Amino acid sequence: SASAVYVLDLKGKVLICRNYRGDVDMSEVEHFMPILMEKEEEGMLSPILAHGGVRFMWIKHNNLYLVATSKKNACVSLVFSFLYKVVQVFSEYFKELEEESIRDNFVIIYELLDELMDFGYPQTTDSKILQEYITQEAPRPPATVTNAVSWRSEGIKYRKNEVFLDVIEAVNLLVSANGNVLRSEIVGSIKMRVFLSGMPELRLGLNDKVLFDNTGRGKSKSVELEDVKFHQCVRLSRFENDRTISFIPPDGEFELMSYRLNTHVKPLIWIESVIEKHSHSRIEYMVKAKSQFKRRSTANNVEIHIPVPNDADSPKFKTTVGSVKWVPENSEIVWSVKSFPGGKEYLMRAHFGLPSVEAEDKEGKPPISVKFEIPYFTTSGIQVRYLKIIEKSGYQALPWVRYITQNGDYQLRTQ
Amino acid sequence: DRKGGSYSQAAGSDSAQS
Amino acid sequence: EIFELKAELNSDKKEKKKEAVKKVIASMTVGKDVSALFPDVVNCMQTDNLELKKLVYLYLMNYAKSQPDMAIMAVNTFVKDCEDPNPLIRALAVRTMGCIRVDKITEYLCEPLRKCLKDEDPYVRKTAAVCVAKLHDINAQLVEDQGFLDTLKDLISDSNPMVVANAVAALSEIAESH
Amino acid sequence: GNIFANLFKGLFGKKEMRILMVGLDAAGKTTILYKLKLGEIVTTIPTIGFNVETVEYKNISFTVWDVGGQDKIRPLWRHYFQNTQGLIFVVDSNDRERVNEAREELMRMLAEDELRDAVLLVFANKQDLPNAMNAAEITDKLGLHSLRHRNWYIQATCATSGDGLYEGLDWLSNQLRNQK
Amino acid sequence: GNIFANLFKGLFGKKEMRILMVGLDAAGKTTILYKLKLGEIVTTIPTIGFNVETVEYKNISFTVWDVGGQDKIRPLWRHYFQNTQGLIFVVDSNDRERVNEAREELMRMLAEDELRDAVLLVFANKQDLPNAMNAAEITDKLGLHSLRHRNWYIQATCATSGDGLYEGLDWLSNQLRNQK
Ligand SMILES: Nc1nc2c(ncn2[C@@H]2O[C@H](COP(=O)(O)OP(=O)(O)OP(=O)(O)O)[C@@H](O)[C@H]2O)c(=O)[nH]1
Ligand SMILES: Nc1nc2c(ncn2[C@@H]2O[C@H](COP(=O)(O)OP(=O)(O)OP(=O)(O)O)[C@@H](O)[C@H]2O)c(=O)[nH]1
Ligand SMILES: [Mg+2]
Ligand SMILES: [Mg+2]
Repeated sequence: SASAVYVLDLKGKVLICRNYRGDVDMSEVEHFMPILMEKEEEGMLSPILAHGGVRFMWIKHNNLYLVATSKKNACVSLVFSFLYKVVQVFSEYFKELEEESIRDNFVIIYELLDELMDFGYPQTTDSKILQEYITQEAPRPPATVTNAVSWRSEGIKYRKNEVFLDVIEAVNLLVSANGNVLRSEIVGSIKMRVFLSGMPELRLGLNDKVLFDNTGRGKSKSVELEDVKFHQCVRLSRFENDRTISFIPPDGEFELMSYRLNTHVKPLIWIESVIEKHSHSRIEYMVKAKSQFKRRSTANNVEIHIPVPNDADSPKFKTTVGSVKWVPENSEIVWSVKSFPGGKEYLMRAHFGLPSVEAEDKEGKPPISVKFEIPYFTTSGIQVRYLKIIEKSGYQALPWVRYITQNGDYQLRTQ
Repeated sequence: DRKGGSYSQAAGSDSAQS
Repeated sequence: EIFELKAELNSDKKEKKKEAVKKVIASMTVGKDVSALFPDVVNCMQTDNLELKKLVYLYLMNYAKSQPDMAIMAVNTFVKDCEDPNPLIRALAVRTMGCIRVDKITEYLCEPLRKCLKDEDPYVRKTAAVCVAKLHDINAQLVEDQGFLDTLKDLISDSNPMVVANAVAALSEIAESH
Repeated sequence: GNIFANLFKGLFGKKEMRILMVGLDAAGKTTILYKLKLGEIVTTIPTIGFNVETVEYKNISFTVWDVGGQDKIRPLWRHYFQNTQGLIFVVDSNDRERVNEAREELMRMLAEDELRDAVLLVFANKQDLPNAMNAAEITDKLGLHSLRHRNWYIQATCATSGDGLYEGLDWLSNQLRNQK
Repeated sequence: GNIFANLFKGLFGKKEMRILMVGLDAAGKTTILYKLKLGEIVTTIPTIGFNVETVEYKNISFTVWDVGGQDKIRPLWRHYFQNTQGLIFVVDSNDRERVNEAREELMRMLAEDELRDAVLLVFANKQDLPNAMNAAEITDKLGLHSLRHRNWYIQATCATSGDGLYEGLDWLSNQLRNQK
């Protein structure tokens, strides 16, 4: 129940404001900047502010914080969802999120803001559907918004029917400084770029453990996805009944399902690092990386971030494979490896100086983060079984899908 | 080709499950 | 500046009228109190181009409480726009009518709201459902007298699931303050 | 400078002109405007705001701005006095009690120094009932001959029939245009 | 003679074929025909007469003649047996008492010597309730294997969903067309 959604700037200037209910005066935005400064300077800064009887709940974007005023006990989750939808719509319409487009695309921005939410209740949020009613360069609204199918515009015709899938894996490992991994979860990401003619009803079928058990094939490699988050086009009832993944794919790239299950296997990369930091004299980095992944897979663009001293200077790197560069902006040693064959072992011996005078305050121990991304590797073992592309007219589809394995929250706790 | 794994064609359904 | 803008807005050329409307919108968005020119933009209201109509409606909504007396010259335009064949124009007019924070203007808008309550267009139905809730929030007594509760109750039992959801949300908001 | 383009435009017709539509509420103003623009008796609710339209006749685009006769809208006619070239007043002979009010309003509107180039245009509206007077009794009652430096023309038009509209348009064109 | 035109027509597709739509009343025949032609579940009143439509798929114009299951219209199916090339029967597994009547009607229609080239086409209609049987229990009850010199194919289609319609169309095309 937001009262007025406004877009601010980095200097406190409101780039654009659009009141929806008017229950909050527009002058209350002036106290938002001082309130945010006080909260940040006292550690009380939060995404949801409070200017007396009016709360300013908003998030910070690339260049501005979208503050949406509210007065009643409105759904903060609803406000956050509306803000996320607005950010996605702006990103779809404008390739960049900065003040350069706010002051240049106001004509279409105002129309989009007026059409998106009325009286604090959003009604239309599909960027592809919204692009047919509001343009920056007006006919009747499309029937898709009024119709039940608001994610598949009718009348789409293409020369070919090719759908590109992307099974993106995120290897997140929370390894403590003692050497034990605490948070080791892998979240699947099935992003598909459907480009066909018409409104096909996709019939997704994979090697799920639950599906195999129900059908009686619970003996082969089946993915035990703890959480499966279907998209809007996917029918929740069909999945709830017999794990039937039936949905109408949209035109473009979108996320259909997002698997998320815990991981109990060995890490793909094992890093053994040592810290021979002398007391204001020198420092040693005996870092050894062991690739526990399969030898048939190669981790393209391996970036193991090793946090070096903040005041360290005159560093020397004695490694084996991969480019080692120290970034003063990040204050860490970037163990950059182009191609890392599975089972490879890289040994590094760091040596950097340190000032004699001790630092005034402690800087902490940032964790070591690996940026390995090995494509064509399905760690979870989940394989797509079939994709029932059915169209009323009748056509032969050519679906495609690729599996990409990367490291997510794969950080290693420092000692 | 494409970085991150070459795209592979997908099936239509579980032919072995009827 | 102000005189030049007024002269441009009082011209018969649509090319200069669009530029003047854009400049007025930018000045208000740039932080310029353009409420003194609200009566001047009132004359350039009934326009065939939808691009200028949206800007005029936004300026009137943002310049409604500041000059309620000068807003008495828009009821006829809203009534005329409430019957446009294009569903988008009708929806925009309904949204602007409910966004106008005028006590003496909501009284004359009861008839257009009643006409648009049974609109066949789902977008028009949603716009009417939002406008009824806005009028009830602005004036509960006027909404109760207009008897829009019965129409809202039957809205949930009609087609257009988006319109049904909008009507349910409006009814929940009305009952929340009830 | 060169005025070849202006001469070429005038060879086939370039002048458009303007017009105003004022009068009391329920005086046939909206119906008269609908008949002039469309050609049918369109039934409309009282003009809460105003109506703006244009008439294309004799190669002149006669833009008409209908103004209601509401009490709160009577003093709002000064907004249309800016950038206005014509003025047409529609009389209501079927309202004996409102005749004095209409005459007073016409005198008040004609007592403005900014509205001086707008010639008088008296329209005999409601020319369908036996109680309507002639084209001189109404003028004599209103004293249209006492308007110094004012070019007034009395024309009677029947809302149901539409007779005399062509004559009024021709008279307005002859007053506005001083060419062949 | 020359058959160059026929070969040219066949190079891009010339065969169209025909089809029939028979079954008991309220058996999903009209809804099935609407889904095949349009692709939506259209609600229609009981078929007092008959429905004739065509389906364009795989370069073959599958003309479908829907026939109701009325008692007075059951003996009227002999009119459609003339100049008929296909025959599709829609079963009603949700009517246990009407299953025997449907089987008797199918036997009576299949006991005609003129309707011999029309292959059997069993459609498992009403595939949305738990009371519906499998694709073999209905066939076993109807004894479709006892039809000598009859090419029958059992296909289950859900009226609400529409699954299996493509498979049935492909099977019908493969039975009618004996080419690549
Ligand atoms: N039947 C009939 N009615 C007429 C005639 N002339 C004028 N009227 C009355 O005049 C009214 C015309 O109103 P509109 O056409 O809406 O325009 P208006 O005269 O400006 O009235 P307002 O909108 O209230 O200012 C009608 O309601 C009629 O009752 C006529 O010749 N015949
Ligand atoms: N809800 C639902 N009803 C079905 C389904 N399949 C068949 N029906 C019933 O079957 C009837 C179909 O009737 P029609 O579409 O008009 O055509 P028909 O089957 O030939 O019926 P008649 O016209 O009487 O001969 C509907 O009225 C439904 O009640 C289904 O899958 N879901
Ligand atoms: Mg009128
Ligand atoms: Mg039927």
